[PDB]
Amino acid sequence: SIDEIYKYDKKQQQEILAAKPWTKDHHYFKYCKISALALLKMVMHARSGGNLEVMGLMLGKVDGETMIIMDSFALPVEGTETRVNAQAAAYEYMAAYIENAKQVGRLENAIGWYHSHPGYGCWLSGIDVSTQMLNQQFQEPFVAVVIDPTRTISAGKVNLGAFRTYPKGYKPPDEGPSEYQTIPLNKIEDFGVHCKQYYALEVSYFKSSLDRKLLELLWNKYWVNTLSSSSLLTNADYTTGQVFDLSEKLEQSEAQLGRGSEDKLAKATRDSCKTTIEAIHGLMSQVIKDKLFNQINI
Amino acid sequence: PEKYNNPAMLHNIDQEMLKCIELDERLKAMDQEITVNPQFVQK
Amino acid sequence: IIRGNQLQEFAAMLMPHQKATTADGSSILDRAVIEHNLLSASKLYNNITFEELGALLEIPAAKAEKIASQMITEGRMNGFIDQIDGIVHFETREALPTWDKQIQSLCFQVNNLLEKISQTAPEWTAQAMEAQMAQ
Amino acid sequence: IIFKFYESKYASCLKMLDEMKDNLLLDMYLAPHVRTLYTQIRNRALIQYFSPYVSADMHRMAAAFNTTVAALEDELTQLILEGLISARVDSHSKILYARDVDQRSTTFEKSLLMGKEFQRRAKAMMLRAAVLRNQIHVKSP
Amino acid sequence: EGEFEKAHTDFFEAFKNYDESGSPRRTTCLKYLVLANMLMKSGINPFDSQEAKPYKNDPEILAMTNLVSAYQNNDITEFEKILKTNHSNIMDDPFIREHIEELLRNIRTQVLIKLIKPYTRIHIPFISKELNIDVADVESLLVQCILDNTIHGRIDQVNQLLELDHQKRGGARYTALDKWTNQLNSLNQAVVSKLA
Amino acid sequence: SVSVALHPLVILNISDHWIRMRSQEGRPVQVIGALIGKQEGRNIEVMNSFELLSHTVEEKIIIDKEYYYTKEEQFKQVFKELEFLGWYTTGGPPDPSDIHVHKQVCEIIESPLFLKLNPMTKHTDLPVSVFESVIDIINGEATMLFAELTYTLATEEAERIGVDHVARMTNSTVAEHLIAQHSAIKMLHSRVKLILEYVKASEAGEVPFNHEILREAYALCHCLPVLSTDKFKTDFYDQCNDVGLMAYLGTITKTCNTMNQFVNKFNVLYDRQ
Amino acid sequence: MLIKVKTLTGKEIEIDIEPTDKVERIKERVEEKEGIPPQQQRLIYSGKQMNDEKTAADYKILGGSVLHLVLALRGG
Amino acid sequence: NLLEQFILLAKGTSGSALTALISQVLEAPGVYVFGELLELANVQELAEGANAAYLQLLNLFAYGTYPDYIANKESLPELSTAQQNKLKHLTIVSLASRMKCIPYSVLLKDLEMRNLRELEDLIIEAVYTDIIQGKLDQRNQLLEVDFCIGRDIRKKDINNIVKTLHEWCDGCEAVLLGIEQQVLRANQYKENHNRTQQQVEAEVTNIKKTLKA
Ligand SMILES: CC(C)n1nc(C(F)F)cc1C(=O)Nc1ccc([C@H]2[C@@H](O)CCCc3cncn32)c(-c2ccccc2)c1
Ligand SMILES: [Zn+2]
Repeated sequence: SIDEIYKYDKKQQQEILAAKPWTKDHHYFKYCKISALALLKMVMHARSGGNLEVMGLMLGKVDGETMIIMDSFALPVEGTETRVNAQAAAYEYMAAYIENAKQVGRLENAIGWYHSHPGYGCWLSGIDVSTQMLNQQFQEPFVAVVIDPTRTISAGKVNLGAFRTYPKGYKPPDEGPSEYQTIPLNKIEDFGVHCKQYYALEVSYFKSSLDRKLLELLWNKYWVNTLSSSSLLTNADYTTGQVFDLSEKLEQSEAQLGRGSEDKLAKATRDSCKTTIEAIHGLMSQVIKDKLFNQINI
Repeated sequence: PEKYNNPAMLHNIDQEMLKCIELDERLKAMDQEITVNPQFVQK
Repeated sequence: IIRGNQLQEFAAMLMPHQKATTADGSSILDRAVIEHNLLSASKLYNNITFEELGALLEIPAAKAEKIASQMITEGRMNGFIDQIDGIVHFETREALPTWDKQIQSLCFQVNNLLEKISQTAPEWTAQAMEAQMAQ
Repeated sequence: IIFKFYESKYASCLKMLDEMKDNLLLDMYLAPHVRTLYTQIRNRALIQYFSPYVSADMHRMAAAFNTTVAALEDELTQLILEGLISARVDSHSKILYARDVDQRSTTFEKSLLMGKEFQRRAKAMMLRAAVLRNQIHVKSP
Repeated sequence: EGEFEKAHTDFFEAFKNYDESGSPRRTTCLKYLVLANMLMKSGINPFDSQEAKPYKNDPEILAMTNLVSAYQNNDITEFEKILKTNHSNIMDDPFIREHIEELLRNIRTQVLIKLIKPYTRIHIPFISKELNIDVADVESLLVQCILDNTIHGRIDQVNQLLELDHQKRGGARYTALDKWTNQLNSLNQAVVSKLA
Repeated sequence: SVSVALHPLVILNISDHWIRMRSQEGRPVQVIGALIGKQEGRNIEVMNSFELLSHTVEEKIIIDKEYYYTKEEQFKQVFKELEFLGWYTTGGPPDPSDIHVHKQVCEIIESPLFLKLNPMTKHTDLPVSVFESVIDIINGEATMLFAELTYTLATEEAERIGVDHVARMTNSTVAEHLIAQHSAIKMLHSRVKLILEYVKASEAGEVPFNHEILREAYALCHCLPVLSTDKFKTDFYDQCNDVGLMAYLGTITKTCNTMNQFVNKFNVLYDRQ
Repeated sequence: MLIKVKTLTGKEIEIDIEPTDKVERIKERVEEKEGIPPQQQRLIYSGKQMNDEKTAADYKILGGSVLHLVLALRGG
Repeated sequence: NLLEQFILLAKGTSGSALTALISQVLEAPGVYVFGELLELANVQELAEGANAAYLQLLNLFAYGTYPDYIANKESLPELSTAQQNKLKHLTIVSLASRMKCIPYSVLLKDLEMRNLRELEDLIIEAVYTDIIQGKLDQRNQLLEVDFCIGRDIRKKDINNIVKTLHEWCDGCEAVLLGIEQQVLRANQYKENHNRTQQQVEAEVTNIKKTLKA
C-alpha cells in the first residue's frame, strides 16, 4: 500500500547500515524522496526566517539506492547566519530533541541537514562543502538540502536542492550538466571555486493516502487564495535587489567589451529576461483578476 | 505636465516595445544570413 | 463606545471605596473609559476632527488632542495628528490590499451560499453536480 | 566670525568679514585668494540659511544678508541654476519655495529618452553596416 | 574658559581629587558635583551615596536636589519656578551662572523632541506656548535642531508652522531603474561603436 | 466567540501522526497532540503543532506534564513568539474521555481550544472541527461542555505554493502560470453556475421557495463590481505602467545582446585582418 | 565500563573503557576506534555537554550508558 | 431567530391580535428582514378590511425607504422611535446595496438629520448592529461600506439576479478561453523557434562538412 513506505523496518535498516554498499561506489545515492510534511515544514521555516538564514535537521531512512526523508525539525541557533554550528546550544538541542521524539513514536534517525539561501540560489558554498564532507566522512549516510524561500515566492515553484559531496582528492569524471542558475556578484567566486566537489540528487516528493484525501478536500476551500494572491506587492525588495545586481553585471560586461567568464553579456541578458518575465507574470495575474471581478458590472 | 498613470502612456510604452521587438527580429534575421554563409565557415 | 449615561449608571452602582480618583482629577475609571473610547473609535474612523472627537468623548477638544497625542506617542494606537486642519488620521487601508480583502470576502460569500444550497436541496444539488460534468 | 557662522548670525558674520577684508588684502600669501574665499563663504552661508526652510520670505533673507531684494534675487537665481540650492523663486510675493522632485516621473522620462536614443543609434548603425558591406566610399576623382 | 571635553575631564579629575582629599568642603562641593552630573547626563546616579541623604534632607540646601529631580523628569515649568523662587543660592554664583544656559536649553530641546513625535504639521505658536519661550526663540531652536539632524522636518515661514516628514516611498525601485538605464545607455553606445 | 484561523500545516501534522501510529501499531489508534499559535485580541491563529505523550490507566488518559514542560521549553527555544493554544485529537464527536482530557489540559492555560480530526469520514467537507469549553449549570448541576467555532483557512504565500505543489505533483512558462490561474477560475465558474441554476430553478419553480438563500444571492450579486473607485484605478495604472517600463528595459537589454552578436559576426566576416 | 556509544545518525560503537578513565581518555579511545580527531568531537550526557577536564565517574559512569556524540569542525 | 418564534406564535391570531403582533415584530430589535411574515396567507389576506394600513406598513418595512414613509406619512399608522430607527437603518442598508461610497449629503437628505453628529451616531449604531460593516471618512465627507446585508426581495426581482449571474458566468468562460488560447500560442511560438534554430544549426553543420572534404 501507499502507506507501506511509512513502515520503519529496524532490522532492515540495521542490515543495510552494517552491509554498507556505498563504500565501493561513489555516486551510489541518486534518488532523494521527501515526504509532504517535511517539505512543507522546511519551506515555512525558511520563509519565516525572513531575509536571514535558518538551518535545521532531517530525519529519514534509506531504501537501497534512494534516500527517504520523513521529518524535519528546526534548531534554534538564534539564526542570523552565525559563524557556524553553535555555542553548544544547538549541540545540546539536537540530542535533546531526538531523545524526546524517540519516546513518542518518531523512531527514525537523522539522514541529513537543511538550510536556506534566501535570494541567491541553491548550491553548496565552501563552508557548506566542508561541513558535508566532514559529516559524510564519519556518519553515513547524510544529505544536504538547500532551500530558497524568496525565489520560491517569486517564481511560483519551490527551489529545493539535495546535494552530496565527494571524498577528498577524488576527481569526478566530467558528466557536468551545469544548468544555469542566477547568482549575485558577491557570491559568484565561491560558487565557481566549489562546484565539482558535490553532485545534485534527483528529488521527488511523496504523500500518504490520508494526506492526499485531506489535500483534495482542502482545495475546495483553498482555491480562494490563488485568486486573491497579488504577488506583485509581496516581492518588491527582491526585484529591486535583482535590478541592482543586474546593473552591476551589465557594468562588468561593458568593461569586458571595452577591454581586450566568457561573454558576460549573455549571462546579464538571461538574468534580465528572468526578472522581466517574473514581473510580467505578476502583472498578468492582476489583469486576469481585474477582468474577472471588476468588469462584471451588475 | 503629467503623471505616468494613464492608458495613453501605457499605449505609448507598448508602441515603443513593439518597435524595439521589430528591430531585434530584423537584427536576428540578418545575423542568421551571415551565420549560414559559407564564407563564414572557414573563419 | 461606552456612553456617558452608562458610565454614570455604573458609577452610581459602584461602591464609594472603589472610586479611586487622582488628586489632580481624571478619576481612574473615567480615564480608562476615555482611552477605551478613543481606541474603539480608532476602529471606526478613517480620520476625525478635534471637535467631533470631543463631542464623541464628551471632553473638550484640547483635552481630546492631548490624550490622542499621548496615546500615539506611547504606542498604544496608530495614527498621526495634522494640527493645522485639526484632524487625527487613523490607519490608511491601501487600495490594492483592500481589493484583495474584498475579493476574498466575495469568494467566501460564494462558498457559503453553495454550502447553504447543498444543505437544503441535497438531491437536487447532487443531480446538478452530476450533470455538471456531462454538460 | 567662525562662531557666528556656526550659530547662524549671518548678518554680523558677513559685516565683520567685510570689515576684516581690507586688512586681509595686504597679506602676502592670502591676497590672491581673498576673493575666492569670500565668495565660497558667502555661498556656503546662503546655502545653509535655506537648509531648514521649505518656504522662506525673501525680505528677511535680504535683511540678514545685507543686500537688497533684487540683488538677493539675482544671487539666488545664479545659485539655483547650477549650485546646491534646489528651489524656485516667486517674485510676486517675494518668497523662495523649496522644490521637491518626484522620482517616478523623472525616471520614466529619462528611460523613455534613453530608449529613443538607442533606437536611433541602432537604425543608424544598421545603415552603416549596409554601406560598409556594399563598399561605398569617396574616391579621389 | 572651559574648553569643552578637555576642561570637562579636568573638572571630573579635580572634583574626584577634592572629594577624596577635601572631605569638609563637601558642603559647597555637592552643588558642583550635581552640576557636573547634569552636564554629563550619563551617570544619572547622584543619590547613590546613601550618606548624603541625611544631610541633604536638611531644608537649607535642597535646591540642587530638586534641580536634579526636575532635570531628570524633563519638565521646564518646575525647573524655572524653582530657579526663580530659590534665592541667594544659585543666581549669585558665576560658576553656576555661566553653565545654566546649556542646562536650561537641554531640557527644552528634549521636551520639544518628545512633543514633535505624533504631529505631522504643527504650529510654532503652539510650541512657544508649551516651551514658555517667544516665537523667535522657538524658530531659532528649531533651526538649530534641524541643522543638527536631530529633528526631521522643515519650517514653513509664511504660515509659521513646521511640517515633519513621516511618509516613506519606495525610492529604491526608481534608483535601481535609473542605474539600469544608465548602464544600458553606456553598453548600447559601446556596442554600436564596436562596428567600424 | 473568537475568530479562529487554521493553517494546513496543523492538519498535515495530525494526519501524518495518525498514519504513522496506525502503520506502527498495525491497527488504528487515536492520538493526542498539542497546538501552537498566536492570539491577537480576539483573533486566534494556529501555526504549528507537536505531539504529547499520554498514558492510560483503567479507562482514563493522563498527560505527562513533565514531558509537556520539556517540550514547551524546547519549542520556546526556537519559536520565540509562539505560545500554547490547545490540544488536538483524532476521532468523531466529542466523548467523556475528551471532556476528561480537556479538564486536565485546563489546569495549564485558561481557555484552551480543542481540535478534532476525523480520518474515517464519508462527507464532502473537511473533517476538522474546532471547539471551545463553556461551563454551564443544568438542572442545578455544574457541567462544562463544548461549543463549536467557525474557522477560516489562513493565507500565506509559501504555504500556498507548497500545498499546491504537493497536491498537484506533476514546455514553456506562461504555460504553467496560466494553467494555475485556470484551475482556480474553473472552480469559481462551477460554483457560480450551480448557484445560477438553483436560482433559475427556484424562479421557474422546481424546488421549495427559500427566502434566506435568495436574499443571500441578491447580496452576492450586489457586491459587483469590486472597488471601482478612482484611487484604485490610479493605483492599478501605476502598477501597469511600472511593469511596462520594466519590460521595455528588458527588451532593450535583449536587443543590445543580439546587436552585439551580430556585430561580432559581421566583424569576423567582412574584415581583412 | 564498556559503554555502547551512539551518534545522531544512528551508528553505535561497542567500545571498551575503564571507570577511572577521563573524558579526554574516552575521546582518544573513540579516535582510535573510529578515526575522529579529538577536537571535532562533542560528547553529551543526559542532555548535558561534559566539561572535558571533569574526570568522568563524577558525571556518572553507571556501566552501559550511552554518551551522545556530535561532530564539529573546530575552526575550519 | 426571533422571526421564527413570531411566525410560530402567529398561527391562531387574527385582526387586532395580528396588528399588535405586527407592531411588536416591527419594534423587536435584531430582526431586519420580514419575508416569511409577509408571505403568510393570513397577513396577505389582511388587505381586505379596514386594517390595510398595517399591511402597507409591513410592505414599507420589507421593501421601502424613509423618503417613501415621509411621502406616505398620513396613510400609515404612527411609528415610535424604535421603528423610526429601524427604518433609518434599513434606508442606510438600501443605499449601501447600490452605492459603495455614500456621500454625507444624500444620507442627510434621506434621513432628515440636521447636524453631522446625529447622522454619525446613527451610522455607528447601524455598524454595531452587525448589519453593515464600513468606515466613516470625515475629511472627504464619505462613508465607505465593505459589507451590507441582503434585504428582502420580490417575486419579480429574481430576473436581475439571473441576469447578473449569467453575465458573471459568461465573463468566466471568456477568461478561460483566453487563457487556453494564450497557452497554445506561447507553446507554438516556443516550438517554432526551437525548430528554426535546429534547422539553422543543421544547415551550418552540412555546409562545414561539405567544405572540409
Ligand atoms: C549539520 C549542522 C549542524 N552542521 N554540522 C556541522 C559539522 F561540523 F558536523 C557543521 C554544521 C553547521 O551548522 N554548518 C553551517 C555552516 C555555515 C553556515 C552559514 C555561515 O557560513 C554564515 C553565513 C550564511 C551561510 C550560507 N551558507 C552557510 N552559511 C551555517 C548556517 C546556515 C544557516 C543558518 C545558520 C547557520 C551552518
Ligand atoms: Zn549555505
